[PDB]
Amino acid sequence: MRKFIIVKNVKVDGINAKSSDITVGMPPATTFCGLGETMSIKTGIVVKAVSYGSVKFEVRGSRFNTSVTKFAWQDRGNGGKANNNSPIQPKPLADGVFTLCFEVEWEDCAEVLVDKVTNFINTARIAGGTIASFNKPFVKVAKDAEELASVKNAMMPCYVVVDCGVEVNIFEDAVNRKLQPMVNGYKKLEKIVDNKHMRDKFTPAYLATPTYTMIGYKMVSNVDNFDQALWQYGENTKVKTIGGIY
Amino acid sequence: IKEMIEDFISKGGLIFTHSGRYTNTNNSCFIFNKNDIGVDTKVDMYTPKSAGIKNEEGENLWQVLNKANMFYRIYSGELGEELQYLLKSCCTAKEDVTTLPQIYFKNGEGYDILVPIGNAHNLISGTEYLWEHKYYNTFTQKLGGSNPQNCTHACNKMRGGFKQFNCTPPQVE
Amino acid sequence: TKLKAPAVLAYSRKINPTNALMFAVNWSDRDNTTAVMVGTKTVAGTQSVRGNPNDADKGNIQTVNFANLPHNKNTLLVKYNVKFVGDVFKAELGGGEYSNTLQTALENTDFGTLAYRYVYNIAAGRTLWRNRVGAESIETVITVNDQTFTFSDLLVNEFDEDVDVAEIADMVAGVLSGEGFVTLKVEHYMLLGEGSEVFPSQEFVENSKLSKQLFDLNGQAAMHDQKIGNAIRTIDTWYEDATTPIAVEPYGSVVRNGVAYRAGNKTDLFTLMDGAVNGKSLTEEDQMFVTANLIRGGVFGG
Amino acid sequence: TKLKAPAVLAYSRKINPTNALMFAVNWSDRDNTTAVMVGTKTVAGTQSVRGNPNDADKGNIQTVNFANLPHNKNTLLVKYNVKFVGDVFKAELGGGEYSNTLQTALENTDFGTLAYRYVYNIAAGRTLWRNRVGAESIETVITVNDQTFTFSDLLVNEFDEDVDVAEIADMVAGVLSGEGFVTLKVEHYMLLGEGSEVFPSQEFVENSKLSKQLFDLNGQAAMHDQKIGNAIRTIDTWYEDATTPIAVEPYGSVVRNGVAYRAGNKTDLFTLMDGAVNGKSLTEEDQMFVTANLIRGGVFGG
DNA sequence: AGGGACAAAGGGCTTTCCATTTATTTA
DNA sequence: TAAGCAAAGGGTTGACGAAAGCCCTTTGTCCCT
Repeated sequence: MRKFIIVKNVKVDGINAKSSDITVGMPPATTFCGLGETMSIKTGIVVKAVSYGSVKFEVRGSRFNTSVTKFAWQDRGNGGKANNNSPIQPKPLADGVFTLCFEVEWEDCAEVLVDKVTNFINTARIAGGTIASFNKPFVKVAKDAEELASVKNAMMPCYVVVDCGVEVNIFEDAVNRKLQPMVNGYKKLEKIVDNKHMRDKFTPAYLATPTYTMIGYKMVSNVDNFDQALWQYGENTKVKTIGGIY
Repeated sequence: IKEMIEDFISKGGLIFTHSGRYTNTNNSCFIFNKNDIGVDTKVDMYTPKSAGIKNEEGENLWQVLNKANMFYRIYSGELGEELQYLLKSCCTAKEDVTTLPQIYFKNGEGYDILVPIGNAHNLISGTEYLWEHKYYNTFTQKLGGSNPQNCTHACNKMRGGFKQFNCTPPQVE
Repeated sequence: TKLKAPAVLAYSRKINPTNALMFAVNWSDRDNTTAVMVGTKTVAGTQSVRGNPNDADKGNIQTVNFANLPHNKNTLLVKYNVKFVGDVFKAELGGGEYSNTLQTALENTDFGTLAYRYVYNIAAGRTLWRNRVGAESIETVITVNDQTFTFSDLLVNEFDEDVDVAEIADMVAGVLSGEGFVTLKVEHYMLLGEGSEVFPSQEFVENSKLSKQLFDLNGQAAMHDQKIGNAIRTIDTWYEDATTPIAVEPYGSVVRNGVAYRAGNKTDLFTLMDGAVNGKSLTEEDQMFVTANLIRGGVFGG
Repeated sequence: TKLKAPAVLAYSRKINPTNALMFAVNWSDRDNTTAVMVGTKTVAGTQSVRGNPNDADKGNIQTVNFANLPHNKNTLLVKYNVKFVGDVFKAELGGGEYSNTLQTALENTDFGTLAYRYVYNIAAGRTLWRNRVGAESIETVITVNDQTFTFSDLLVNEFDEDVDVAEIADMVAGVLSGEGFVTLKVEHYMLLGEGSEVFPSQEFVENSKLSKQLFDLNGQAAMHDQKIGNAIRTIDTWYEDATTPIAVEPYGSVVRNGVAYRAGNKTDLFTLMDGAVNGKSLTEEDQMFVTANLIRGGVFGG
């Protein structure tokens, strides 16, 4: 018996927009699907799928150039090189109002799930962002598509994200169809021989390259299937959709 | 071509289709993946402080190797082993994980640490495909700052910067 | 011992601010609120450039983003939130070892002074830097975990002890000393004058149309969150020849001024970590600075 | 040797005038303030350029924004607030040894006559730029911190000495020489004649239908704040062949005349600073020029 | 038993190499 | 319903450089008298 928990109108601030060197703005679906593993490890509630919209979104900067804060001098080897401003490499940030849906199985009363996601919101960060204000979470129960439409009518207004798929490759598809790409998976390239520079020192580490896909921004009152809008872990080191390609 | 390739191997001598130099200039990590290279794919180029010798028209090594699969006719091997072996002596693997993002993924019953590094073809095909064929929703960036020629020779060559897509959805009125 | 530092070290930020929002209210009825709409005006001035005296008899009209209070209201309302997160001793990159022998070497420091300076810097109005300048009467309202405090006048430059701020200092020092979270919703009110000029954060941009662009939320005036976090970060009065508080930087350099105090005189961060790791007893006025760096966050090279 | 300005040396505004508003009043009664509004009329004049003598029989037409006193009232009222801020010398951006060596070489200026010329420019009503002409009598009232003064006649080109400007000059000179701010809420009354024409500040229009659009806040005629702050500082009388009190700028540049009055003859502000930081003796009437440009603003580049 | 050499390891400062489109342009 | 909808003058400048090379100093490592 599946359960849905909803984070509505969460104000994210300081979220770095650089999903890749070629996609900037929204963080990839790896971020919001790893949020589920973050509450699966930090809290313990098993999250199987995730979906997200956007009440508002804006990347910090002007119309053709969005850009980056003056960097600090937080490196060793720059002793006399501190009076100058910074070495500045691009890292644009954003701010947005989001809606989040998590697929969880609880097998317990709903008065614990709300507090157990509330105290996790206050300690986690949304891709480097800072939560300012967020509505109180509530638990939704749906057993069919008719009761899943009750979940559909309550996110009004938002702009949800559905998969769209690539025709041949990235920028060609971005041109002729005028759609939006974003990263949906990672391809292993080479294994680092030494683990003394890792943050875990036990798990083997491989270099990765971002694999992209096309999506669609849709009105939440006009989507046929929510499972077309949910996202989850895939294979290998990829994400996908329950409902497949729209 | 032979004299400046010889200058390149006498220099630092690194070619690559994947790097983390674009995320931070302090990267020094370089891998030439093999199976993803197709006929129209493009490759960037690094030597120390972006040095080189022109080909008597102000033309360095990059547009040379980049211009319409020029590299392919040496990589597939119709130009002889004499050029191809000296080309293959330059594509080495260089590993470095400092000042790079280091994230996790849920694999089969466990988690996996992996470093996201950037792609070579995507930036150059972005500068040459969102621009020429009229896509009118993009952000123009320049990396690095006032001295962008520190990263690569791709960084050195065009100073208008690369192009990303806009990820701004329309908002509720 | 005689062990070497990690070549890279990562620290999470434990002061997470939210971006400021700007509203216009009157000084009596604060309920009638409206957002300060950022407009674009175009100003015709002189060249006024250093050197270049030949072309100094020519104009230069450029578009500047401006943000003014409307002339029906004389009060600038600010609104944002601050989160303080406990367990500041967990290194992101860095599992421990070097981190652990610094963590247990920094258990007997003064968390309360840092907490009081943080909440005093946000209480006094350092988070504003130009809208405080010229206000007839400032006031601050802080709502934290269902209790509300109100401050009227504080000296920003000098840290003066008072009983109203010490409770917030202890209530965030308890989270800072151990583990947890504490979130405070902060509002500022300024009597500036009828239709005065406000100063939001300006963006880093080489914009071809706008010369000076003020930050916006769909047109509403707003500051940067890290602009706020810089002022809460601004505590450092422990460098040599100290006269004014500066931001926590590992080399003690602020880049607006273009000088460096703590760098290059056996005072900066990367010497003090090597001192504290290798068993040297630190100066009793240095250890709260080291702590500060951490809470501000930061990567650290080799 | 030499000390140079920092690559970045920015000097923030020490005057903050609000954008003035234009109202319609009578002369004997000043309480029924009714907004003079920006209306859009259309002219059908002549094609008359210095060139193109062939096009001299074909009439041009554009829509212009006009603002008049309505035909029941005979006085124009101009309402603004001006905040004279202190902390004059502290460099906002920049600020090391070219902000402090300037402090030790510029503490003995004449702030009193500086403030006298600034409050005289408000009091004599040079802040209107066109509404002085066609006016019988002007009455400028200034309110500072609950006290009100009224000015009838002051010939603006020669800064005369009186007693009702001088104490406000003492307040403003005390507030620039130290810390703080002083707010002048100023109202200008001009009996322009019955139903006459007022002149608000025109905006830049970048390829618009309106060939002449005045500044507008909420449908109503207004003048630019930087135009007011231009006309506070028309005090410069220490240039070559000293004549009119022109606006004070680093090259002494009026862009209407197209000639800079302080450029290219070793008299500009920039020049008049590198000697000061290097330690040369600055005279009594040009360090006041330097201080007037400190309280103007600008960038002081490399 | 301890200063002096033998040499690695950090560290400040010193060049450097650039040349393409400068985008246009908003739903 | 018809005929005709202007001209000049300018549009800022300042910080935003990693890696090889070149010396300078310091402290692991080893030495006898």
